[PDB]
Amino acid sequence: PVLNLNDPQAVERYEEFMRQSPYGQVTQDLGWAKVKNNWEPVDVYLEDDQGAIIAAMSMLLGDTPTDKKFAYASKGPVMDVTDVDLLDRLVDEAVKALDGRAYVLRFDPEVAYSDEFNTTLQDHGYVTRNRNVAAGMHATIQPRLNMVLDLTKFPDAKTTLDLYPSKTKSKIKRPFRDGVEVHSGNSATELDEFFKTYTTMAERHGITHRPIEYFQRMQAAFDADTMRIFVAEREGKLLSTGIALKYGRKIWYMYAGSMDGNTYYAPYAVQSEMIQWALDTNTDLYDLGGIESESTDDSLYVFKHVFVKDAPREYIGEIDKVLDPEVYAELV
Amino acid sequence: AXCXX
DNA sequence: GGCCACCA
Repeated sequence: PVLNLNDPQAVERYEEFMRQSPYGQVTQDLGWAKVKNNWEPVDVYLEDDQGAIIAAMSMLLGDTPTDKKFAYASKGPVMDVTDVDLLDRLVDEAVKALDGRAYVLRFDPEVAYSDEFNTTLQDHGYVTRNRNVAAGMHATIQPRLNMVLDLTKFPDAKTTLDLYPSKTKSKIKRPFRDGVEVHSGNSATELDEFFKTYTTMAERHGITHRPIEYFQRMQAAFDADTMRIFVAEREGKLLSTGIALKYGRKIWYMYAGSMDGNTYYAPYAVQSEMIQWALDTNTDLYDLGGIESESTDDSLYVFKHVFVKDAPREYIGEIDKVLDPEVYAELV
Repeated sequence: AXCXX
């Protein structure tokens, strides 16, 4: 069925499924459509023979240089996507809802790559983008290689240090021994601190940054038990920040910033406090996000490897249900 | 840019 | 990762 976004009870039932599913993702929450306010939401779901929702896909439709929209389900659908007979049924509902307006429906779920799964998807008519492509983080919209810490490997861990070898314990201890202190919250105060460090870091890298309203809509859509901004200071001086979202089975480190000059390893202190939040809440996974390669030349791998010693997770990548093949060929 | 998100 | 860097 298609979700009637003007039916509050129906939206609540949809949200309860997303928030309680082991496959839930913040980018599949209907709150992500409030963040992506320049995209159009279209959402679909399936029910089991007992009336319960068993699968859901939140799509956002974007503009292209053609007469067709781009339909994108970021880190969805919310289900076991290797259940491809069930996937086909859900995608069929999605295609009904899109009513011919999109040239493609793309979804990039956090499911492990495998050759058997890749072949199954292609056999069902999907076009996949994974090892067949790349350009690194630019080959796909979301990075396909991700540094994920499995906290279930440490059932008795009480503090962040309990997870790490001695060399890493020393790195984590360093900022706190040098006077760095971290607080956290989700008010306008922490947002302004984040945004100063975020724009400062963007200028230093000469790169574009998102407007503050992007994060203000996210603070409006997600309460402090879901969205938390961590702020590292030393002797009152702002040093670095990070934004983490707690949703489903993971806490995700999504955005960060750091000031110019000496920052006293404060980004390590942010990571430690974020991981401590995951331990305190019994969260299975802490996700530090994408890397370009398992390499010493990748500044993303080098930093994140301090906190993730296991292999990066490699996902199936982008799964494209092609609807207008002429436009698909032009744009992809 | 693209980390996406 | 090689006190050094990383620290989106």
